[PDB]
Amino acid sequence: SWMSTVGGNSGGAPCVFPFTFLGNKYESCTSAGRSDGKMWCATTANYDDDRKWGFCPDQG
Repeated sequence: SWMSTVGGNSGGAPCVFPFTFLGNKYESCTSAGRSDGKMWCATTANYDDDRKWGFCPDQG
């Protein structure tokens, strides 16, 4: 990916795909756990454990 994160709380850590959130494997960004609109990505292989996340990069 070579992409740092925004949002979240990683501080600019690359999204690790596929990342599993709340039971599902995410190969792309997600809006899971969010009821706003900003999509994010986990910065760890298994989010359920590490729970380290960050918003999705350029979605262009």
